[PDB]
Amino acid sequence: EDGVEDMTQLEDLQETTVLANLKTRFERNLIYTYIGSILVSVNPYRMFAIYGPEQVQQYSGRALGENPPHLFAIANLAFAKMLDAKQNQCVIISGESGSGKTEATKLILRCLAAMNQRRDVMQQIKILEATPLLEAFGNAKTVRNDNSSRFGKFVEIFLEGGVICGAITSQYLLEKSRIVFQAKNERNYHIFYELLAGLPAQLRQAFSLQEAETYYYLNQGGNCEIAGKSDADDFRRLLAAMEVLGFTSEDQDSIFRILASILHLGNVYFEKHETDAQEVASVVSAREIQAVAELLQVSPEGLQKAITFKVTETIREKIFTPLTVESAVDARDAIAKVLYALLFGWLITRVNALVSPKQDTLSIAILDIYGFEDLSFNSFEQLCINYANENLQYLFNKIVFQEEQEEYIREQMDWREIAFADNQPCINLISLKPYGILRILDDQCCFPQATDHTFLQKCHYHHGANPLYSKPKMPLPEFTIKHYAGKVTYQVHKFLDKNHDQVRQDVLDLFVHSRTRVVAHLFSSHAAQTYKAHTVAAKFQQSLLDLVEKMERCNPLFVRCLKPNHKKEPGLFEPDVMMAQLRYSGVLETVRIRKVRLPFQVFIDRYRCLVALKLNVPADGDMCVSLLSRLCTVTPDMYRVGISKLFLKEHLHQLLESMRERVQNRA
Amino acid sequence: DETTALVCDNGSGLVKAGFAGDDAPRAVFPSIVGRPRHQGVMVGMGQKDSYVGDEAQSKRGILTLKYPIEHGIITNWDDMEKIWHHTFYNELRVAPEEHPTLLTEAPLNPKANREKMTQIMFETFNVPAMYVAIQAVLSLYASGRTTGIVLDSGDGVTHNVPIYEGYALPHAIMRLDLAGRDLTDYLMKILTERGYSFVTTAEREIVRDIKEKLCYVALDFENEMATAASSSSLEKSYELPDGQVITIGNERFRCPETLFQPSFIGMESAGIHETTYNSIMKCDIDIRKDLYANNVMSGGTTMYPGIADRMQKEITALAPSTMKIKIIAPPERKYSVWIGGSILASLSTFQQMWITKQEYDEAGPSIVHRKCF
Amino acid sequence: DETTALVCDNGSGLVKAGFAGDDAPRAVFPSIVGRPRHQGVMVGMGQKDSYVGDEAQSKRGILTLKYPIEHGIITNWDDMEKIWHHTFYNELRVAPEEHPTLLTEAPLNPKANREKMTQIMFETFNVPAMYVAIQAVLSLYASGRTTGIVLDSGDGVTHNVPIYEGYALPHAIMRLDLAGRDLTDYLMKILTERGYSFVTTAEREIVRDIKEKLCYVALDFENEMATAASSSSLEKSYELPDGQVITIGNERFRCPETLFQPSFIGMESAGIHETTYNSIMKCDIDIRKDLYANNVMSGGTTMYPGIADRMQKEITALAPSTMKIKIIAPPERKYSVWIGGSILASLSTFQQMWITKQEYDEAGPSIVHRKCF
Amino acid sequence: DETTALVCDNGSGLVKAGFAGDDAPRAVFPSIVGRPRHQGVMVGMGQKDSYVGDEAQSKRGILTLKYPIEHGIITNWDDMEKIWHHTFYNELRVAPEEHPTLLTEAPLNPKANREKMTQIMFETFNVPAMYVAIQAVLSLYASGRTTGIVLDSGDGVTHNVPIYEGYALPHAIMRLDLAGRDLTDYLMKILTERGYSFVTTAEREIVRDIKEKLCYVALDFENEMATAASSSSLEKSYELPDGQVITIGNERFRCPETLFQPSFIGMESAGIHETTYNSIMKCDIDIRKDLYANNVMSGGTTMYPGIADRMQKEITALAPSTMKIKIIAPPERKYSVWIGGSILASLSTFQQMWITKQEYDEAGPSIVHRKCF
Ligand SMILES: Nc1ncnc2c1ncn2[C@@H]1O[C@H](COP(=O)(O)OP(=O)(O)O)[C@@H](O)[C@H]1O
Ligand SMILES: Nc1ncnc2c1ncn2[C@@H]1O[C@H](COP(=O)(O)OP(=O)(O)O)[C@@H](O)[C@H]1O
Ligand SMILES: Nc1ncnc2c1ncn2[C@@H]1O[C@H](COP(=O)(O)OP(=O)(O)O)[C@@H](O)[C@H]1O
Ligand SMILES: [Mg+2]
Ligand SMILES: [Mg+2]
Ligand SMILES: [Mg+2]
Repeated sequence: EDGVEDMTQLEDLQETTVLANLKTRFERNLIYTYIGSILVSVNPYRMFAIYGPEQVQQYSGRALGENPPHLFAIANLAFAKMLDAKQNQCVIISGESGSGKTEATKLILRCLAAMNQRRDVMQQIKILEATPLLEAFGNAKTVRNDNSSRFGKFVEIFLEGGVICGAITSQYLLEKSRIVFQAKNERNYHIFYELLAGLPAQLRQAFSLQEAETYYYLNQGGNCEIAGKSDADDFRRLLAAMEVLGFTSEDQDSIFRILASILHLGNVYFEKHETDAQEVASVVSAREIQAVAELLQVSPEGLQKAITFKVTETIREKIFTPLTVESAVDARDAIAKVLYALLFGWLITRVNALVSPKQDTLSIAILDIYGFEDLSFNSFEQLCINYANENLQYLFNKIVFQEEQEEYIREQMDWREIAFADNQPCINLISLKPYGILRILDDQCCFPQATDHTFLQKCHYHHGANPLYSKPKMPLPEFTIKHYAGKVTYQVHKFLDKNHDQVRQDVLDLFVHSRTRVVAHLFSSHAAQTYKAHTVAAKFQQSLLDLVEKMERCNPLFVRCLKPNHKKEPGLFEPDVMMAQLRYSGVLETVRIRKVRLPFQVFIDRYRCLVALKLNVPADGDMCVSLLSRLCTVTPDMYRVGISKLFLKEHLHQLLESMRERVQNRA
Repeated sequence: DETTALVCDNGSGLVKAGFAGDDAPRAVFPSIVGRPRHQGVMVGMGQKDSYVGDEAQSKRGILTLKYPIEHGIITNWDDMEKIWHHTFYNELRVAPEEHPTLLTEAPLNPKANREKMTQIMFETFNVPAMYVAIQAVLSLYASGRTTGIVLDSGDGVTHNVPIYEGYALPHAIMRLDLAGRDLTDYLMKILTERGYSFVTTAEREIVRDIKEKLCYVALDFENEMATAASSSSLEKSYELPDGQVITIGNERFRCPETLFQPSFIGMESAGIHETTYNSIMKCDIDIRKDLYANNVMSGGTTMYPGIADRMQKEITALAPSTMKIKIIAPPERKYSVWIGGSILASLSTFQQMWITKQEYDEAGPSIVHRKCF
Repeated sequence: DETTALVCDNGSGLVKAGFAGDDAPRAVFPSIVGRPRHQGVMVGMGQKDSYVGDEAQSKRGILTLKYPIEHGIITNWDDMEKIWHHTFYNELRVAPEEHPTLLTEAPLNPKANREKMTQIMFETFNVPAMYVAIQAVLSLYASGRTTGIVLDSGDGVTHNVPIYEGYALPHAIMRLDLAGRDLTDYLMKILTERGYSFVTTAEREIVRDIKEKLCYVALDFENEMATAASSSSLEKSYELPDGQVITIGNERFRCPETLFQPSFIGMESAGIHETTYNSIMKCDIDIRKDLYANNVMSGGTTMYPGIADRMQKEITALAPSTMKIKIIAPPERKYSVWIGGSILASLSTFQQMWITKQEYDEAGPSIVHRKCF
Repeated sequence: DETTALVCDNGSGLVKAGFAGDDAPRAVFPSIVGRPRHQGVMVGMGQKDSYVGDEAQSKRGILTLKYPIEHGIITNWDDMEKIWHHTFYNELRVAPEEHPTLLTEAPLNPKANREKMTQIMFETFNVPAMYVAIQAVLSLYASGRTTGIVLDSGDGVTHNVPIYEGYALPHAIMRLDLAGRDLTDYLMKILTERGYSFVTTAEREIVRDIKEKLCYVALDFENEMATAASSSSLEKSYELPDGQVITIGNERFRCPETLFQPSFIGMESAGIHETTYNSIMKCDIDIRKDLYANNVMSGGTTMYPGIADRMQKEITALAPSTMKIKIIAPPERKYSVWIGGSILASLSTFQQMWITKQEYDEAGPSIVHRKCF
């Protein structure tokens, strides 16, 4: 009974105190803790009783009092808020990969399905079977994790007075640059390797596929095999899931054709041929171009022109302008990225249509979002990741400050306006329209002779006076941004090459007039839906804005999954790892926002020996608190007094401790 | 918030308009205003007092066609307003009072032209912002370079602008009042030698079409003339609107020759090659080598077949043999000014260079002289 | 503990920087700061307000080049700070706050120059220690001698320092404000006789390159002039950056002749040979014989072909025939000051001669007058 | 016996010729040669292939005018011979084979120019004697002084020559290739801002007349510009040859401002005031006080109203307040070089300084380098 559940009730909340309480809870096999209404879950790498109907009925409704912390408390709290406000709510499960967000989402899905409908569980069966497809199409091996989700899964459970209707799955913040570029010791998405490993032989002969080491889009990492993963078994399980999800053989064949077309398009090279006034890129071998055309049922000459030419087309003429080698490379990569994005969108749309709902009056949203990323070598993808995490931390801080204001109002006090410095300056530093870092990057992507060095110089010039922005001393190609989780250094090496994602109308027109129905349908839908977003950063910002716009019509609930040890040892813990996880998860932002509360009895009973010898007053209250206050000659503006709590402790705590130790120095 | 800027490259002969960020102009039409010159006899037919653009060329045979711009200077300020109104409303189908507008102008025009464009934009069309750019800088923007000398040639003027690493040398800027319109007039004059008479303004358009379709630049003039005189293999036929067929021989390459020999039309100026060489030689000795290899050609008058070959030959003859001469003539150089303006107007850093309505209200029409260039 | 000292031989024309113990300077670049003098027209191009070193010569044709040092005196104290910052951070890639720095200065400079260098080193760059040395002593250190008279000639000043067995005679120290920069100016002046006009500061660099590549010292001036006038076998060609070819004849040896006849540039001073002889004759009669055979030449201006032969001839003509005259001109005399500074800064016994930060804090910037020399 | 010498001050723009001992030049006419550029259709009209001087300006509208001299260097040696023949025969009506001739030249010209003038005088016109003088020395001769610094400015070059008690300091002689012709070109360029187009060489003369009649030098540039912008009291009208009337405002004082700010025409050089101060500071410290009070201005470009006041103001700002600054601008300074040459050529002691025909025959054209200056 030494541990505590809610750290909000504590009188002195410091990083050391939070770490000590968390490790005390973890040593007693108590995983879940409370920060106000914010849950914290440490992954134990061990099977724990986080299930069972008896837990469901124990947490059913408001009959428990939330004395023990659990995810079922978050679930039934969201349900109660929905039934009270007649409005939707969302639960945001953040944290690093492998920290336990996935099974947290599955347990939430099971709990809601058990407590809402309790008559039919077909919705949860239909939405669980789509998980392997999304995991295969949206995860990749990084230098920090062997299976990391590179996107944000948005599952929306629709409810009608306790009746579970169909669910809608959505994707957000997908990493577009991983399809064509991978760093050292990391791979592409798992789907390509699974396809190349577990495909039947005659399919491979029909698609002219080979081992993954030959392809340029996969061999960049240098380690195409994961030690501890079986690609064939996962690929067969994916086939089983598609068969369960109604995907016929023709649809699977079309998907494999599209993926093989992307892989073959990744293997096209160009040569610098000499023209009368320029250098023109020409395809080395036409075998790959013809293979892509055959797999996609498009014209080979049309594809070669869409790769090696630029079209300026007005009403009365159409001019073809030859491209350079770099421009052709960018065009090919943009085509590959748009093909992959359209395929993923089609898969998710079909999955949603399979379990399509009927009405739309109430809904519960579950977001499985990746968290802060601070590696050794740090680049554009992690910059976008940290920008998204900053925008989520904005809402996290808003919720924390709302809880602080509610605590201040609930106590019988004259509620003052509490100061609070949000992380808006970081968001403005990264993506403000005039001179934001991403805006400078977008401008440099069309400027005549821009390179990475010029972009770095522009950033240094425009943000040299920003307190959050920091320059290296020596002329190193990097810059440092002071995030909420600390200083992060970004290495500008291929920022311009990773941002070129422009697809012109000629490519869309070529792909619409295909001899296969699915590709033509996808590109017709894309053309109908399509916009001044010609770069990866602009599309990422638009997607993040859409995600945020989907998430102000509700009061979010946050679940922060942590990691006790990088070796996945069930029980071993480290203090530095806990500090790093607390910094990255934004838990310490609550401590930063707090700066300080103490019951009136505690200091009266403690510091009674500072003014008098032994002042044991029999009647306690606010009057004796004020007496002990101005007997110490302290200005009333630096502290506040109420009934018992909310006694501000900015600097009086230090001087009180100093006076206490001075008094105790003699005896 | 997301107010897309408008790029309007109103030249002497063509209007090139569109939205910033696009790859091509949305509206391209002749910069003419026509008025009836005959007698209307049917009741209700003849209620239109003006035709602008393509509708002025559909009715070409009953109208008097007039150009509001000669040699890059707007001389008729009501026809220009009509053309701008047409561009904004009937062509782009956009409301100008909610879109910043980017306009272009020749480097060495009178200041009253720029001030009047600013006043018309801010008082008649009520645009929220404005900027006036130089066409050669936009040509470099479209060409993807920061160093080079640009030879822009529309149909009003021909000018040279040498730029090095984004720095312009204003003292080396040249200007010629010899361009496509003078070529059309000279072709009209020399077509009378075979008995073809084109007099009215409606036949000027036919002569312009003949010049666009058949004329070319000869690599060397004297041997080309000797070949044309000694045979008949250089003759081509053209069909007039009413079915008559005309034939032209040496007039095919004699018309564009006035770009290199302005003496044909009675001008004392030097050819475009000598003008470019003189502009290069007015720059620093450390800039000349880079400029020699970055000769960027822009405009519709540079679209003649074989013009780049002769420009390279002439510059090589003039410049020392040590230097390397390159003539950059992209296939889309007819729209390079508009493409560069579209690239420039879409930049996020450019949003601080607009002339806002408040600045105009504070400083009068003279703000454009210090805000632009 | 193992804090390697920095040796910075910042001359009037070149900066020679490196680490103590090395055999050659790590960074050698011109001591110039350039600023744009033209109009920037492209958005984003023109955000740099200064260019230092080699990047100031890459952009030579749009910049105004200025030297922070004339005749060994720092006249611009902000450009000098820019140059030192460049040297420490962009060139050597080292943090100055953890490396002792050794600097050089001409023997007879104003004291404010040395005090200001001390203040800048100890307050702006926060070096832990400092020393200011005399360039001729470092030349002797590099030459491996303790006795000899040094004729150092960079492009700011020319000075003579006679040293015997490690003891300097300060009363015999000479100084001339005639060096490479004056030679460049005189060559620029006399190149106008053939019609070549070099005016701007960017053409000063071209003239300097011409002087370095083609100029030489004649053994005897009058017969050399007679030979050059009576034939054309002494003429050489030079190619300008834009391809033009210039030819120079007697200007090849007339330019370095002003070192022995300062009257060509309107100075009343004596030649370098007479200055060296006068400096020798101001020493003790028992020192002269050893000095006559230890004439050490240092600096870039001493790199002309045939300069040592003429110096020996002139000194032999002046000195008595009994003495033996030796002119020591090592092939690496362009870096002798830096080599000597590197040798001196790496000595273990020298660690007690640094000006530490504590001594500066105690005694102000005037500590350098008693700690150094 | 009594063979009167001829003084020919052939400048870049004007020829000033006459007889020694006279008080004014006998013949003054432009130094131009014109050739027809149109087609002659009448029989017998068009038999003249060249027009020199005033007859080239009477026929200005059908001729191409060319100058044989730019920046004080004769670039066309046949047009120069035509001009000299005109001067000797049609203007002075004298036979050159019996009169010594005195010619002038800029201080820092190429030697080939002087040698070629000597050869032409001694071989084509068969003069009995010859001398080539420096124009600033003749300006001092005309001013009646032996000590002073001369700022001569024609329309080719601007040079400074400091002379003290009849002794010249050649190392302090300055030279600028910025003069009246560049002012005419800059005025032609800036006249396009009001819509006035002057292109041909015949309109260059009209622009030159406008510059001579209306342009002036402002005492201070910024407040003058503010006054011109805030009112319309500084505008004057000019009538063109065909009756059209033009009006110019701030262009009246913006044109001569390039003498003090050469950056307007894209030159890195310093103004005439800073050039004069630099030339003074290159002289001995005991000469500067006398030079400060003897600033002699000569040439046609120094004829602007208010130029002397601004020169005095600028020199006073530059020079120490202790010194007394005097600018000597005689009303006849447009002919001071010729007056000084006439005074010098009439001296009896000067008869021993001529280059006789025998000396030329003995020593070739190179005698002029040792006989003159
Ligand atoms: N293919 C062509 N060949 C020759 N001349 C052309 C061609 N295309 C256009 N032109 C000429 O160029 C002129 C228009 O070019 P443009 O650059 O649009 O002028 P502006 O910019 O002044 O409107 C017209 O006179 C037209 O006749
Ligand atoms: N090979 C050479 N021949 C003639 N002059 C040279 C040569 N090398 C360098 N110089 C001249 O010497 C001067 C630079 O010498 P340096 O000793 O580096 O000067 P400082 O020490 O004052 O910087 C320059 O003016 C340069 O022109
Ligand atoms: N009153 C004047 N005001 C301004 N400029 C003048 C005046 N008189 C002559 N000039 C200019 O001076 C130049 C001619 O002066 P001059 O000394 O005769 O030249 P040069 O000696 O080189 O022939 C011409 O360019 C002319 O325009
Ligand atoms: Mg145009
Ligand atoms: Mg030196
Ligand atoms: Mg003169």
